[PDB]
Amino acid sequence: TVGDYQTVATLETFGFLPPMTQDEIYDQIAYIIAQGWSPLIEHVHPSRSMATYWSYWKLPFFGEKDLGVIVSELEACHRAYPDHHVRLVGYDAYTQSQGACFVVFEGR
Amino acid sequence: TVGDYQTVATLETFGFLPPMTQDEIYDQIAYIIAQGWSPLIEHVHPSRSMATYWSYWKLPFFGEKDLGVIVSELEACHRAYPDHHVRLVGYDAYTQSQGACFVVFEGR
Amino acid sequence: EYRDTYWTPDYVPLDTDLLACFKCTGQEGVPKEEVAAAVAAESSTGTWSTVWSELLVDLDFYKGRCYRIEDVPGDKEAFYAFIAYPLDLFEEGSVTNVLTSLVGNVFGFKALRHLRLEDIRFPMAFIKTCPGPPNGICVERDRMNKYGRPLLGCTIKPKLGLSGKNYGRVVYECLRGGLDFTKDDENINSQPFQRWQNRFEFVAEAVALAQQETGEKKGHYLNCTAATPEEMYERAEFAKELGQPIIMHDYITGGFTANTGLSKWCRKNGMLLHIHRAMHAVIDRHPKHGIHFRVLAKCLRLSGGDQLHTGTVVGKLEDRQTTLGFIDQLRESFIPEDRSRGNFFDQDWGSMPGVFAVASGGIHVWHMPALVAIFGDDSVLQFGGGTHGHPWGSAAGAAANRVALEACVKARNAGREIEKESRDILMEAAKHSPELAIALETWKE
Ligand SMILES: O=C(O)[C@@](O)(COP(=O)(O)O)[C@H](O)[C@H](O)COP(=O)(O)O
Ligand SMILES: [Mg+2]
Repeated sequence: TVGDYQTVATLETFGFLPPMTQDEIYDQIAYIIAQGWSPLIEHVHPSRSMATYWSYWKLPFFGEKDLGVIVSELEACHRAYPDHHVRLVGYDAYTQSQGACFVVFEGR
Repeated sequence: TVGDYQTVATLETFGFLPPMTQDEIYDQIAYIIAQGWSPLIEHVHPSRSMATYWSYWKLPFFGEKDLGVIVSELEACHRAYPDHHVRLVGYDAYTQSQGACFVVFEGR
Repeated sequence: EYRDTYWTPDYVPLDTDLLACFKCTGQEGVPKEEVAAAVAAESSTGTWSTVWSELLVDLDFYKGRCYRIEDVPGDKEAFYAFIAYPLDLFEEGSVTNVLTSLVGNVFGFKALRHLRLEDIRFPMAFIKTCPGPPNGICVERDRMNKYGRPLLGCTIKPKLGLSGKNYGRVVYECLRGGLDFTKDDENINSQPFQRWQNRFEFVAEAVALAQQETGEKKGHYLNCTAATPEEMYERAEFAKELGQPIIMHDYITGGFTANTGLSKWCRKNGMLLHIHRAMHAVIDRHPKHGIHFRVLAKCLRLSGGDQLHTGTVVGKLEDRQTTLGFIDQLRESFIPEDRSRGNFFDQDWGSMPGVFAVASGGIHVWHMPALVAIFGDDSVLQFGGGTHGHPWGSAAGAAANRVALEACVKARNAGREIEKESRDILMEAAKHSPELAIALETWKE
């Protein structure tokens, strides 16, 4: 029906766009590393999705300059938790903030 | 049993009377238009029935002088949402109030 | 009394001084050293007269001195006068005092035809006495959980007429469709057709019912500008009791005294403060008279407020170098000296948090790649009719900007040129959204 817009539940960033291709994850990870940030993986049960602290996996990749490891550490968190959201974060140590924060896997 | 009156859950206006015939909807709509008000259709899930804001469909019929369109825009909201209440409203622009407000379809 | 007791070409300003830049041109014939010396005098001691009392004081210590004369490039009768003021002339943590002293009187003085305050260097000894932003950029993103992208806003229209309940009706539609902020217009205070306890209460329901349906945190800057400070605090405390995250205030028309009292109320109560720069064009607009908006941005960062209107986007306020100049000063912690962006001084803010740069006024969907390339991520984008002006309503309108924003970000990250490939960052996005696909047809092109 047009035009009847239905409110949809989203995560936050990149939520209105379709799920990312493997090649898109490559370029977002490469951008995160090229800014000098630290990657960090999280996950929750989709019901606890509004908790203030998700769950780590396993420790932030401090000083990692290779994106071929993070694309394999993302299938590990997903296979270990096949009903969890899998978020990707980019830690900024000088500002104490996050330069990136987008869900990669949505939770089967 | 007489006389044991049982409390019944109602909407609000015209709730104590039986459901309206198609011909009754005609005359209420004609009255709403003849006062100069703007018709407006809403719907909710019968559980969210006490929300302060229902859901529009689609935009208020500003300056519509034909009741043969509103009787067809009421079966559309009903067919699109066959488990929703379907309310009929009459917007008053000078008083900023509602001159009419009665549920037409009850929610299958 | 002839001055050149305020013209010290050999002086080297201390690190505790408060410097200032004036773009000036005086009467015909008088040399520049005299006329800049008159600006030095009339903004500090305004003297020498001849009194018995002016010898009870060492007045060579409290005098303001002009240590540099430079020529405006592109003009001949004008010049730049750099003047240094001792730190003792001002009250601590008082921005109402620093302007009353500087611009309080010199603008009426008769020997100057044109005078413009261009810049001020504040010393670190003064900065640490002021309250500053109640939260800042990095704390606001923490409390709202919004990372990696600029924030989005809308200003509810019609400004004049809607009841407390119809207002909340339109607030609910823009929020539930993709935005995360809505705005009270500057006019909305407590008019007969819509009292403020009725607007505050029905907005609190439209915000709380859209936060739960989307699963994202949402807000609405409620205007707590009033006629008295007792009234302003009353609206602020109503809004906090309703569980609201953010409010709004007009600092130029409500005054710095009220703005600083509100800014320190927000720190003890954990609220955010959004600032509107009403009546700025009365002072700031004309290129030879008044104060630059840069100086009123520094005073705002010192007084408080986490977001400040910078506007104005049709298609922008226009040069870009001047705007990017004082966006640096609202956000960065150390800003070097660059004349192209009109920074005359090296300004260090130490550890004082930054302020969000709000762009506003007439943005539409084709302006996103130019407003993401210019402003970056620590920006808010606020349209008035960009959301509401969509053929299918206010929720389908917000859903089209949120799709076009997230398509411009994800193309900036991946190394593409957003402000240069704008049409394929958008037409390839409308292939996966019929709400944007129809928005691109309206506001063509
Ligand atoms: O002039 C325009 O282009 C708009 O009306 C949008 O028109 P459309 O609705 O047709 O897009 C602007 O939004 C307003 O002028 C000011 O912006 P705002 O009210 O958002 O502050
Ligand atoms: Mg424009």
